[PDB]
Amino acid sequence: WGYLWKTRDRNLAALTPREELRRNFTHLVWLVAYAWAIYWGASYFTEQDGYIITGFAAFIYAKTRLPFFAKGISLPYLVLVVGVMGTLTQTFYSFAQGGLGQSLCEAVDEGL
Amino acid sequence: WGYLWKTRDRNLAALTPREELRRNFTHLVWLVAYAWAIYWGASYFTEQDGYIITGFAAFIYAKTRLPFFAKGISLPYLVLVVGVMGTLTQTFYSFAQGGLGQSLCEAVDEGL
Amino acid sequence: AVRSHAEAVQVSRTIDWMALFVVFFVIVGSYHIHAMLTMGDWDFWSDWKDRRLWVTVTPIVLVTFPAAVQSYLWERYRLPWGATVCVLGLLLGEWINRYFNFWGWTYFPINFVFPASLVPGAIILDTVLMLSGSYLFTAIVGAMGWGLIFYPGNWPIIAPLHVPVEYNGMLMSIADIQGYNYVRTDVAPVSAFFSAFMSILIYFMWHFIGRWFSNERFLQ
Amino acid sequence: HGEKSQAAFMRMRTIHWYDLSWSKEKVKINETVEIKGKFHVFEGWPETVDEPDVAFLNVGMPGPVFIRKESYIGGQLVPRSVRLEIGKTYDFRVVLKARRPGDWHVHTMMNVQGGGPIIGPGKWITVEGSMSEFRNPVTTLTGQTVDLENYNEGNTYFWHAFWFAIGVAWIGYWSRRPIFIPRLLMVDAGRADELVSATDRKVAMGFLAATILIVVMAMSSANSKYPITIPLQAGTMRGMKPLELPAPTVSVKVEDATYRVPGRAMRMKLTITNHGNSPIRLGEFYTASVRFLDSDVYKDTTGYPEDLLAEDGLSVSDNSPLAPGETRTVDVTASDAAWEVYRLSDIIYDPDSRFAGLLFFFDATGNRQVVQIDAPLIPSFM
Amino acid sequence: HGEKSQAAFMRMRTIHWYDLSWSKEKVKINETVEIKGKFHVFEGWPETVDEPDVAFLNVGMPGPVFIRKESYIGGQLVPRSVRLEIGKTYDFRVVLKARRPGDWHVHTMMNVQGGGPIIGPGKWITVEGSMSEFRNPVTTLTGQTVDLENYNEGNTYFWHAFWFAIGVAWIGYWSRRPIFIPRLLMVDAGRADELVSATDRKVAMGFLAATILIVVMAMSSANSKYPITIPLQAGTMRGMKPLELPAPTVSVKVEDATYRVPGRAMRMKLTITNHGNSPIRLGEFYTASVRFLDSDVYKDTTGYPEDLLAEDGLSVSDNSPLAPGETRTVDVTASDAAWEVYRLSDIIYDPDSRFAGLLFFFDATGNRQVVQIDAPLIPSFM
Ligand SMILES: [Cu+]
Ligand SMILES: [Cu+]
Ligand SMILES: [Cu+]
Ligand SMILES: [Cu+]
Ligand SMILES: [Cu+]
Ligand SMILES: [Cu+]
Ligand SMILES: [Cu+]
Ligand SMILES: [Cu+]
Ligand SMILES: [Cu+]
Ligand SMILES: [Cu+]
Repeated sequence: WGYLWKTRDRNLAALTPREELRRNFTHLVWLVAYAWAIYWGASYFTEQDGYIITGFAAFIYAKTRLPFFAKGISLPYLVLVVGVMGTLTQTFYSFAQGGLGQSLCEAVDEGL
Repeated sequence: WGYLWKTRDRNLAALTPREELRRNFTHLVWLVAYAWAIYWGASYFTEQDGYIITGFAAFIYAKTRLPFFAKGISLPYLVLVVGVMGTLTQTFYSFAQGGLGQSLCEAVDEGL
Repeated sequence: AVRSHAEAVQVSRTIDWMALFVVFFVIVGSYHIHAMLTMGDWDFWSDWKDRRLWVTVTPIVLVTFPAAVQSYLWERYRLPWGATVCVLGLLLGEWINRYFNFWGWTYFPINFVFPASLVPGAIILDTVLMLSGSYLFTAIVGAMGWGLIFYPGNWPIIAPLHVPVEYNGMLMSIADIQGYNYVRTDVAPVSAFFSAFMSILIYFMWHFIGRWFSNERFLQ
Repeated sequence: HGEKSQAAFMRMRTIHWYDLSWSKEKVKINETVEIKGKFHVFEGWPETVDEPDVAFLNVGMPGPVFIRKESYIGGQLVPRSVRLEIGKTYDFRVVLKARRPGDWHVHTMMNVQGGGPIIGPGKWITVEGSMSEFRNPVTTLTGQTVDLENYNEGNTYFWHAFWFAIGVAWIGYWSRRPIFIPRLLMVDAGRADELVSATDRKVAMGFLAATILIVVMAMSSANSKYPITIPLQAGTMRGMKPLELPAPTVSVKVEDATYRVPGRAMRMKLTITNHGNSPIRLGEFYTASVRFLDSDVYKDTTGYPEDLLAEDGLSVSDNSPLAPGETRTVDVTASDAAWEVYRLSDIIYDPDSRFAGLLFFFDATGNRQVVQIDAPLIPSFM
Repeated sequence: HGEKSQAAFMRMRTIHWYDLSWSKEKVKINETVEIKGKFHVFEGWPETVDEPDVAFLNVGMPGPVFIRKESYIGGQLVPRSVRLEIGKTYDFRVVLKARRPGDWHVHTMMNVQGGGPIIGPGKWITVEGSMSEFRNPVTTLTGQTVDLENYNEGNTYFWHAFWFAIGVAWIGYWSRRPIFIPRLLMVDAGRADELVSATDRKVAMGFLAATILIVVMAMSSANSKYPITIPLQAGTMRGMKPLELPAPTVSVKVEDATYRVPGRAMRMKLTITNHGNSPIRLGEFYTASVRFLDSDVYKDTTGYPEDLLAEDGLSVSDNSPLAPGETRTVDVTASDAAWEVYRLSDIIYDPDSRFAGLLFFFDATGNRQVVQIDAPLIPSFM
């Protein structure tokens, strides 16, 4: 969290859409890892009895490296990390900023 | 419900106020029958142990034959039929569309 | 964000394989904790799969996470498999737990520690929500068909374990001798109708719970 | 395993397991071992354990490494819960059949509904063989011999794999199209009602048709293949027969009982009165699975667990024979490493520092009196 | 009515009603019928029925077609709940007075607080007359004879009709004006505060004055007309006297009990030991209101209900006299249509397939032993 937090992008107001899409993909890889750790920590080892790191690091990466999440603390994405559908809706809307949503909205007549 | 539902008035946007008042009176007779069936089904025969048809048909008749109810599904009038004060407030405001509410608001100085 | 135009559907399909991973393995591990904490044991042993308590409390307690994932996905993406992915995740996550922890280390036999069957009720919920696009018709018809098909859908597995045996002078079933040997530390339609009636209320509450969890809001 | 973390006063004051036997200590696969004995339900039952009105005679083992063939309280088979009475002695027998090879620590225990497990003494029993040779045959009232190790296993596998395949086909019919965000963009920006075709509604009503149809035809086929079914048989059996015992001709009063903190011994002052017709000597003190014996009076020949057997752990200050009518006040020390190993010294952390136990008196012939003693236990630091 | 839908194992294993008498089977209005008998509370009481610590001796009838004059458990009047003990036999007597003409099916039952009703055998009793002749006089401690059929009836009618008329006058003062939607339109479009006059507030404070005034003057008049009143008398009476019985000189052990599915008979293997001083024979098996009798040993002369009386329903394979000290293992069949009519064959749907009952042994003189038997009941299909 130290190596992630202090390395926030300062001029986040003027970012390239391609490098923002690279960071969106990196944040989605972070969320995939958090989902895998949610599965492993809960669905296996509570029933052998029968991700705080990964989630707060993903929250830091979305808050720092990514626009659309720098609008303040996200409420479903806070509940997800201190407690995911609202998280994925916000992540998808973060993906739909550069071109993918005025470019993908022209592929709906050629590629569904 | 088949004979009521498919017989919806198509041009409900241009109705005569007199025929709309006739349909308002018919819907109120439907609601009177639903009240009588609510009384008979509940206040007598649960205590002998000590209206779904009529209510959904009245909901269909209000949704189809009547303006002021074609604004979508009415929430108190849905709770009344799948569960009446909000229903009667909406029914009274349905009555107060043609003249009765700019004509009845001039009878308040002659007939209270 | 992308240069080409056929690249744009190449990119999003990739997202289609990483979000389907983020949905699934979060609604596995949270549905599994809910199912274990709220039931208790209650599904680990075949001699606990009776006609009164099991048939009541299993489809009532387990309609919660389908009711809240379905309201998200159908409103938001028109994706009608909100209940099916929840029951398939719960079934996979507990079949792994029965095969690798119950039979794998404790050596309980797998015909004794199998889990319940949940897929027909979720397909009922999903097909009723997709065909009739309202949640009230789903919360009545599909949520009573969720709780009315549980014991008819589990009876092809449960029925051979109910065969009567005269065991040492007493009358047992095969599931009773299974629970006795393997050492650990008109009731059915009425229970099915009570579970079907309560599943309506639990679906109605958890629909709005998953609506509140479907919010996209920001803070200070 | 599991008994050393229980409270020491709860172990001393719930169930006293004595007269225990094990028919074998080394056994093969598909061979039986019998555990007989008596257990006494203590009269001063603790208020933090619920009363044994719903109790189950269980076996402690690390999973089914033996299968329980039979259990008897009295001489009556007890496959359900029982109601035991406080103050009564019962006679139990458990027949086990060996399933997994290894060396296993087998306990006799009692599961009480609002008090958890009461674990008795455990013996290491060695199972030799291979688990592949284990058979569990049973014969049903419909005239069919099945093997419970593999019965209804392929049927369970079939009916779970079938419905998992149907659910995967339902998800995969909808996951061959772009799943996320042409559809998120299509719902809010207008056209949410062209994301579902008429062919999609045909496939959904096909799924809804041949899910209910498959369920009702499968239920009909199960009812036709298994016409005779009974419910699951449950219910607490009250009417257990207690072991009817003669009243003891020895009366013991505990003046004071102390123990050093720290140490491995407890001490007692006892006033013993022989109301019998023969001279007695004290030969054993049993407190919580641990047997402290006097070597001059009593030797163990039932093969008791050696970690729980103090074969010279009872030191009586005057253990001459006690004549009939004679009274004697005497100092009795119970000293063994099992005081510290089994954490009976952890009664210093208990909110009730009282002990209970059994004393065993032996005549010159060999007739045995079982006296039940109970007193406050006072620690000693200085 | 109502007993055939209860569980058969619950009927067999809660209360055993025997020695039952009915003083009349045809009675007139204002005439009494007495029902005496004994009931035994079974030792293996089911866990799904709550224990009879709060029980009420009731009569099953379709409404008050008789009135209960008296009830006695032991010889002590029991108008409240009682505490019965498990294992005890009690002696009851119920005195009823005929109220409605017809032909009524009268049961003796026990209402247990957490277990509902336990219904005994019912007799058809015919009441002849007219209900107009029924009198129910009682004499109060204030020196007044009232008739409880019509006492306080006009007073109740007056005080409900009065307040209904006052409420109708309150609604009808406001329903002589246009009720709905001059007022709905008047509230939201401004003038909501001219819908209520000052005369309306005068009438409302008149109603609020002479409602409280009428209530307190009516309470004062009731306190002056009835100066002596007591609370309602309630409370569970513990201290019922059990019937003290001699121990039976016959011991019966049930080896196995079976019944065919489907069929109308159950079977038993019994080891019978005569510890008496006279030769016994088995004459009756009572299981759940049904009496299976052996005609050579016992004939019924108390007028038992014929739908529940198998007068030749007991088939003992060797029913010669059993000498004192002699033991005999014997096969006993209990066969009647009442097995299928009263749905005792519906123990196949029960989660506890065990039966209980009473056997009756008769000496050459006629001395009767009542032995209580209890065993698992195993169905037979093949
Ligand atoms: Cu589970
Ligand atoms: Cu599990
Ligand atoms: Cu004891
Ligand atoms: Cu003695
Ligand atoms: Cu002696
Ligand atoms: Cu001994
Ligand atoms: Cu009895
Ligand atoms: Cu006798
Ligand atoms: Cu006799
Ligand atoms: Cu008799």
